[PDB]
Amino acid sequence: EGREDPQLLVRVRGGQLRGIRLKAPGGPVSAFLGIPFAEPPVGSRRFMPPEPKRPWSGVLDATTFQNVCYQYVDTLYPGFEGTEMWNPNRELSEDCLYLNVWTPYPRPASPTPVLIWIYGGGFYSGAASLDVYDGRFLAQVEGAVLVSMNYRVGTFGFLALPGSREAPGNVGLLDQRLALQWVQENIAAFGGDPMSVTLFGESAGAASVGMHILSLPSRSLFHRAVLQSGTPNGPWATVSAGEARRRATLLARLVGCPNDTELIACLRTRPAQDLVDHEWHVLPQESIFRFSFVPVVDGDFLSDTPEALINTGDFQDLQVLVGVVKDEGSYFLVYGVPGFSKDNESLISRAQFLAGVRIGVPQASDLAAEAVVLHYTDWLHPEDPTHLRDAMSAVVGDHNVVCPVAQLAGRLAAQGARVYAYIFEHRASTLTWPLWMGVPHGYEIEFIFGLPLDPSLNYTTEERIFAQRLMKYWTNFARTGDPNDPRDSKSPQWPPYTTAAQQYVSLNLKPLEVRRGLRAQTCAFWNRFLPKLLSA
Amino acid sequence: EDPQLLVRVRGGQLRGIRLKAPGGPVSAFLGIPFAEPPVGSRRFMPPEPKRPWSGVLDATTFQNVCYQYVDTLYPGFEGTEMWNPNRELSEDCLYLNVWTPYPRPASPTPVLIWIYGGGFYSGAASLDVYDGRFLAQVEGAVLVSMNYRVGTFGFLALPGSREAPGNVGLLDQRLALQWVQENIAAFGGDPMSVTLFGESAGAASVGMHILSLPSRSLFHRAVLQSGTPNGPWATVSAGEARRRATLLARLVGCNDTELIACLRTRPAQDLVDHEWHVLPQESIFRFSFVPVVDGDFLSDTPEALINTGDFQDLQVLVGVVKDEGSYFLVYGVPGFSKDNESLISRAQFLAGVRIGVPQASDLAAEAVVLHYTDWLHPEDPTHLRDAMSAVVGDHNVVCPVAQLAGRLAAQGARVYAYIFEHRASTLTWPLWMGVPHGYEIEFIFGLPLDPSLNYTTEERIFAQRLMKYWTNFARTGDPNDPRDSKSPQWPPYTTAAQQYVSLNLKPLEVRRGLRAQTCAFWNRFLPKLLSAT
Ligand SMILES: *[C@@H]1O[C@H](CO)[C@@H](O)[C@H](O)[C@H]1NC(C)=O
Ligand SMILES: *[C@@H]1O[C@H](CO)[C@@H](O)[C@H](O)[C@H]1NC(C)=O
Repeated sequence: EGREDPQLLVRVRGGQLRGIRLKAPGGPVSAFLGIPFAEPPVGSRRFMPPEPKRPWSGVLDATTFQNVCYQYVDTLYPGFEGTEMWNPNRELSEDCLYLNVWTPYPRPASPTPVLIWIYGGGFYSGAASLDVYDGRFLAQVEGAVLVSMNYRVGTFGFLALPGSREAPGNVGLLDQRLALQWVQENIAAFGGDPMSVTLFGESAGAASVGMHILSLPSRSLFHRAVLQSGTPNGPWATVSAGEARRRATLLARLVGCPNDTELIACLRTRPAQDLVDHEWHVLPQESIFRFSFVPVVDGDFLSDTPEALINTGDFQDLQVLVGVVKDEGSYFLVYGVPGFSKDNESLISRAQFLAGVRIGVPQASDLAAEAVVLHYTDWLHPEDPTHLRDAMSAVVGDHNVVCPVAQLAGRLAAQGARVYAYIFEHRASTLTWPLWMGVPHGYEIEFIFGLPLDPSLNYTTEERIFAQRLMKYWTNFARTGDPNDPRDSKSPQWPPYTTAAQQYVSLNLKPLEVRRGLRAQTCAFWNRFLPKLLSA
Repeated sequence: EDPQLLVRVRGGQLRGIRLKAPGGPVSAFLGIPFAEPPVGSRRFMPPEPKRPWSGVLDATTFQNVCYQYVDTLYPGFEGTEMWNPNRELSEDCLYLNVWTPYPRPASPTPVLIWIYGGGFYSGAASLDVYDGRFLAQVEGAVLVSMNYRVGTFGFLALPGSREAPGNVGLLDQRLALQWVQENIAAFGGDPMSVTLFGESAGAASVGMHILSLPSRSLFHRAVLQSGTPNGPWATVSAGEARRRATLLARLVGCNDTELIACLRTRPAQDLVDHEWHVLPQESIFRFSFVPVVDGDFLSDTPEALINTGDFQDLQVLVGVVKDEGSYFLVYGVPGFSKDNESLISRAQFLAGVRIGVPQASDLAAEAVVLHYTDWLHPEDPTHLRDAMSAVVGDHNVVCPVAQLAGRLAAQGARVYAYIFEHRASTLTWPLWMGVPHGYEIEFIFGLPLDPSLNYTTEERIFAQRLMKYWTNFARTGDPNDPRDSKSPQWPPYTTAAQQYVSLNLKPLEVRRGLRAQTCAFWNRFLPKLLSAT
């Protein structure tokens, strides 16, 4: 060293780092990108729990995003911004366990609350390096220290032969936990406060955050949690040991690998792409919003089902922010339900609605399905194509996200957690998905990370103010366990969600509005009746 | 003597009586026999036509009420007593009543025929709320009402037997309708324009006549107030009728011929003493002896008949009151009383549902509770009380009515539908009951026009409007006035638009969908559920 920027040089447990000075609209920030936090999970380590990164020598360059974890790449709409913004933006590799850090420039004087982002992508995809996850705005405007980590996805992350030593399951979550430990040990070197760590994540990332809440070894590695449109409970976030063993065994067959040791050994000789090419082929039914390789109820990371754990856990010491977007279901319809397309209005028939329900509620017997159809039919207009379209969207959204969220918020509150709840209702003026899809899941993220503050992205002035509000809510919550601004009582307040009053707020361009009951009547159907109905 | 009061019918001559109506006199012919007394060995048997009589038969007075259970829950309370027999009880009760304007109509006048309710176990055509003088004087209508056998005397059935074939109470009704065809012209009535209207069990009877071919040549239009032939209480199967009858016989000390012989030796009150004891479950809004699917009067179940019937050239007026269910809760459901607010616990709500839906499995009862619970206020006493009322009224009346309305409309009938929402200022039931079942009748019969009954001026005006709808419907099959050119019009109920109107003090308001989401639950989902169990 000698001529370099002295303010970009930092040591962590494994060695010296060189970061980069990024420009944000309001000033510079410090970024440390591609920090390895584990031994590369390759070769004989595929499917294995991660091991801490062995110290390196010299100054590791941390100025560029590293490899993204090997994964399926979406090709439904080739060249379309709405899909490609989620696609991997670095080389695919099994050597992918790296994390990223953004901090104020210069680094903060006093220790600073830390935000840790966990991406979604259905546990089969995702990357911490995507543009929508750019931590530079939160770091500059709110002074936050922001960490995001890559974690293994798909088979590499979640293929399990439960009980085995060579593929114990949930290693993708163990990747996440290793990164949380990394933060505890090392974040102070960046000016971050290890005694104030908030997890936040969207979709499968949100479910992941929920896993960490429910798994005892993770509990001492964070203090607060934000869950955006996802939950550890619900029909897609976990599988039984039995089902995971079935899926892993089937996948092995599909790639030529017919004792768990011998089988896993043969899978470890397969090229990564061969696994990805067959991953989607092991699902039990024709479905949407179901993923082949996800966290497994192993009796270890997860001592029991998330449902049982949220129903009996003690959460007196927890502060949780949760919420949903207005149209959780619309996105998935074009990926599997006949009649739906992003290029037309997707007006479907009654027949297509019934068929859609069987695909969107794949575990339902004929009776349960009919119950769903009867509940969601508008009997004043049972054949109106526009209603059926919107009803299909509501079915998929309610079943997979809104009602699992409503359940989680309710159980957490009842058991001593401080819960704050929202529904996000603003549609980005820059959205490229059609208008009928409303506010699809994933499209609040860019507002929470403050992308509209970047002039070049052509958001509205109103959207830039809105984005600032949201960043202020999230970082206030990070700091205090309370999204409300202390030095501001004039603005309307965000009350805690309680079982008695079930209050939550609308997040849009208009000031905070307090509402009661998260789809209360409908979620009673999904969360109380349907389980009893499927028991017959 | 007054020649306006002297009439010759096929059986001989009658003397009626001139009655005072607020706006003028009417001719009343009360207590006209239309059958041989169904006594002794005629008990449980089909009625026979009345034999000719000599001289002038005095028809200036109401005849006896059919032998029936008499309610004693609230002794001396108007809200219950107003439904109790106001004449002596007798198995000798097959008489009918006729009101005409005074003088007798110059031209043949549409006839309205009232069939009372009473759960098929009670009722009488002589009740003050069924007084026909108002419709006769004001709308110039000819009004007929008959007594028909109720309880065991009218509906005890051993299916396939000669001496208790079932449904004889409905045959009583049919004989009266036949009598009207043969005789009503002598009163200035038009036999080619006969409208049946009835309430609750009466409405369900009207419905039966719609579904029974021999009845169809005896009327042209129908009004069904808060009752239907379909639904869970109006009919029993042949197997269940047989069961209840043999249980009753065992309870009073008795092959079919001998069984029914011994029953016929039993004093009337002995049968009534036990009739409420043959029900298969602890229930409310369920009745021991009701019409039976005999494969004769009813060739098949009402549902099967409404599903396949052809109903063109039929016009129907159907409706419900705002709170069909509130009445019955005080008769069975714990926690409910007319003497307090009846604010129930959640546990009491679950208990009430098993009573109010006695046929429901555990799963089905759970579905009902989950559907009617207000999950924003799941434990609020006021909500649970009002939900209990709703469960009972929806299950037994509102959703059966919606099903009938939809089936008739789909299969060619002209249907008009209403909900009645005005609560009488004179009502003596507590406020929480709202507008209970039965309390639209006084308005339709035009009782508020009687100054001494202390109704309000607005209620008088209202009564007049209802009398117009009903008689316009009798005249034409369409409740709308052909002369009035002022909106809003009462549109026909259809399966597509599902339009109905609200009957209250405000002008007609058109609404779409009769509790359509909730009735889909009852009419479409539950039967798949109780089936799979
Ligand atoms: C929309 O387009 C898709 C394929 O392009 C098609 O399957 C679907 O039927 C269309 N829907 C409508 C309402 O046109
Ligand atoms: C923003 O709008 C300008 C209009 O001149 C256009 O040139 C630019 O490409 C747009 N950028 C984005 C990211 O949409």
